[PDB]
Amino acid sequence: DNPPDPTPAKFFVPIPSHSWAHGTNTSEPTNTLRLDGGVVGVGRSDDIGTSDTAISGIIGVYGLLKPFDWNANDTGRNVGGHLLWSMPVHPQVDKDQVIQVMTQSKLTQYYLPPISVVSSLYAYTRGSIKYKFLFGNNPRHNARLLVAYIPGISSDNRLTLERARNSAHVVFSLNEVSEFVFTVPYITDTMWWPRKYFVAPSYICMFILNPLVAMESVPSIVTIVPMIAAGDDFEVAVPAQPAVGLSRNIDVIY
Amino acid sequence: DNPPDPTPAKFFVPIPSHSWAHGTNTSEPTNTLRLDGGVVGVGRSDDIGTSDTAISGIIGVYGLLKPFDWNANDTGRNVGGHLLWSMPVHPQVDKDQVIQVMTQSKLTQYYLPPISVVSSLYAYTRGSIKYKFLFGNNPRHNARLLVAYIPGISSDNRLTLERARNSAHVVFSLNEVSEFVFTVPYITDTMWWPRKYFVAPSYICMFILNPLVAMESVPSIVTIVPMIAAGDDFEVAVPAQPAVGLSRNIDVIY
Amino acid sequence: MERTFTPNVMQPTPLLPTTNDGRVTFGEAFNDLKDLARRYQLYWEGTILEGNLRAIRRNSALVQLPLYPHGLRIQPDVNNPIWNIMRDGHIPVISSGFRYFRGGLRLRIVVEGLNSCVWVQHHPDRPSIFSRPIIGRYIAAKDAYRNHAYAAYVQNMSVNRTIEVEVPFYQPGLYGMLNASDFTGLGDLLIGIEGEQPIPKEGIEISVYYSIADDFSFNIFCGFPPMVYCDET
Amino acid sequence: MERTFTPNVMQPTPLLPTTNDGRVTFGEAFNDLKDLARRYQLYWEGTILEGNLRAIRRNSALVQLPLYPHGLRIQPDVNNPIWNIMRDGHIPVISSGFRYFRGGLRLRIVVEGLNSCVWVQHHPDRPSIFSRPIIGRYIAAKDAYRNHAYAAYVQNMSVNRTIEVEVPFYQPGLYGMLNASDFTGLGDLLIGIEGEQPIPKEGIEISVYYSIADDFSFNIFCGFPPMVYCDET
Repeated sequence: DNPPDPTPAKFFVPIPSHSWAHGTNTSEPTNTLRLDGGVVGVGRSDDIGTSDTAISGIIGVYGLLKPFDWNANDTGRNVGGHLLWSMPVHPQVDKDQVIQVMTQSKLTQYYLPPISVVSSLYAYTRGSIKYKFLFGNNPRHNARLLVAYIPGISSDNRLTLERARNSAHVVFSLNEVSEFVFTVPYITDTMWWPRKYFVAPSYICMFILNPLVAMESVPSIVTIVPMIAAGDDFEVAVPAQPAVGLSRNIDVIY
Repeated sequence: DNPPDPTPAKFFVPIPSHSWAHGTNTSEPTNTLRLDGGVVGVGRSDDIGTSDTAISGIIGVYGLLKPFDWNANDTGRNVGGHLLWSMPVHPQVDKDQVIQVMTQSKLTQYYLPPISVVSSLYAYTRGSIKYKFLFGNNPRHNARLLVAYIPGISSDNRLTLERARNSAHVVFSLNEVSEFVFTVPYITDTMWWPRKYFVAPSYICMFILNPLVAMESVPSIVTIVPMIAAGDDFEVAVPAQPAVGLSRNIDVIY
Repeated sequence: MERTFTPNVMQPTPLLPTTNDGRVTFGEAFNDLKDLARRYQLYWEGTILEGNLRAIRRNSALVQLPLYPHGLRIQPDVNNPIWNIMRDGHIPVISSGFRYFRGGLRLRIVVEGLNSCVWVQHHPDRPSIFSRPIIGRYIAAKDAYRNHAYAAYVQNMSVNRTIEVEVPFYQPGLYGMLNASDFTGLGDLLIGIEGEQPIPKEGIEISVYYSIADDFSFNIFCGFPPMVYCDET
Repeated sequence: MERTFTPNVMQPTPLLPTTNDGRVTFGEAFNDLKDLARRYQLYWEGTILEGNLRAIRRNSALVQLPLYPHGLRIQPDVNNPIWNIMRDGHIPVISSGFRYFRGGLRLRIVVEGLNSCVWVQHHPDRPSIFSRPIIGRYIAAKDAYRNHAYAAYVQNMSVNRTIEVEVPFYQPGLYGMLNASDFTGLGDLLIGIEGEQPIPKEGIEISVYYSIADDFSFNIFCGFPPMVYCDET
């Protein structure tokens, strides 16, 4: 028998390939180069963990920012109210508080914390940030600092201690304490804040409250190392053109 | 094993794309630009209502038509039978009873009521219309009006009060009443009436029955504002070339 | 409520019997503007010549087109008499009555002339400076070539001439603004060639058509603006 | 653990309420870099002329391209301004943070010009000497023509212009090394013509795009290297 099959011919719309954008939650028709044919993957065990790429784990790690000094013997800058350090608060840290390595005619290489690389891969981002400050000192130094978080400010023009005490802030006393974390709030009229490399949504600043003391037996300089990691609620939004490239080849054609 | 698959090859008819006309009650194969792949939509809550586009709700809102005056001190036009105002009845209001803003060498901008914009988007339409008349007066004015609806008439040539009282009409007395709605019937040999921008199926007209009175203490002019909205049974039919464009750019090349 | 308020109704007759919004006499129900707004209409139609493109003009943009659910601003020149005698479409007219939206558009980009691998790409947040598209050499330094990791699509004009894509709604805010004046809108849509096929000595004729997605919604009904009758042209 | 250690936390406010990684406001959850790394990006883009090919140039290689899940080494010349102003993609940047991997890549080879039967072939162990591809006459004696019994694929550029293949992970070792310096990687990928179609007097324009397979995984997270901002170009 060779019965005829008269069933009508369906329409169909030719296209050269599958989705270029889709990365998840789908199948991908493809021509695999295997001896086998079928859904096949490379073997694993405990010798080889699972993939470590879950964002919250990468961005939980602190990266380091430019360190800076108190000079306790400095009579000028060591006073009530003098502001030591400050910067706009957003995941991509500001280009001037990162450690840079500059080359002649090449690109400048920035050391960005892991939150700042991840946040360059996405278009919007939101949630709290952790700033862990790390003081080089010994039991004999002492001071107090007021670290305030000012929502809706770009730069320090109108910023003094007497004003900064009107926002969310934390008073910390470095009396035999070498590290503290300041989890800054996230206060913004919008739900996702766009990337920066714009303005940052807020600002952070650090004022001497009680000046630094020390003696003739102890070093007079206290170095501070600021470090930044994402909080527990921090989230990224829409994949975009990465703001940063690799430094493997830093040659550039203007 | 690599068994052969000899099953006959089906026919299929190539076409460049899917349906250009279909808007409802179907799926649309498409290449979405998402990281995700799947049937996905943007989130909502109560902060963001549902879509408000259901036609009966848009066309329920009154739009305003050209206002006009009684002059109660006018001895000529304020008499028994003089007809104040009239126009053919259809959803697109007649171009001469709309508020216009004319420009030299540009297009004329009409203010159309919401029923008149919706009815320009469709080819046929049917059902009752509401005319809400709104009188500027105070408790001291008084009159009576006869508002008649003449089926199957184009213009007022043969129209007088003594004839208009032979059709559906409403007698209204503005004695401390400032608004009334006249839901005109829909009487037509056909089920859907085509758009106009043709003739209109019917006609409406308004005669002084008892002339307007007023005193030396009260303004002698009474302004009337006609307004039009679709009734409860009103319906539109077949999407067509919109009779109206936007005025965002009114430049025109003759 | 003052918009629908009807005081002292005098109704001479009964109301008219219903056809279920046309479903009695035709087969379908036209009860909603959101369904009319999902029939495709023209969006922007242009031509692109060699020499008003880039200097090097390998994989580059040809157009960066701003995605607005109302239309682009129209100018009715003599080249495409559509925009002249037809005015806007049904979508810009429906859209002018609502204030906000939330949802995506569907596009159909028909780029031919050229017949090589062409590409499309959505920049969900690089908005929104102007009401015209920008052709070729005039698109700015960083919108010139393709970017990495923006949602993009590629097609050989040899296999098929029509790219149909659906643009998502990616914004920080609650709404997008219909009837914007000039991050409010859907961002930019970049269309471009993939590596310097020689261009025919007249034209690459691109035309974009658009519609509303399924999850799209018009949101706060205020008035309509003043209109202009098309039959007066 | 010293990397995530948080001593003496002083927190002024509560934590912010979650959107489930964007699934509340958009429709999808961007919780993972492995999903971003499966959106295709450009890998190598070149041109090939007659006369920098073989002498006899029937079924021969045109490119032997080394498969690296980080990128090839980039050089930002004026021909393709992509590599100049966009720097690397999202995949070389994600990859620079991890030490090892285990799994395959997906490719999309778009070879046109030429419009004849073209072929691709994977040499799972012939690695890994260099960070550039090798064009035409410069590929070595035994990588010149097709080989027997290596996994290969063939396509008429008349039927379709895009070859999309998935390269398996065949190695003796445990891991492959991301960020290699220069049997560590995925071996070589050879692309070649199938029998001497005459070549257009300018160019065969090949471009390879790549992604991560499904079973692919980044494995030991150490730091990121120092970066360079793209907006400074």
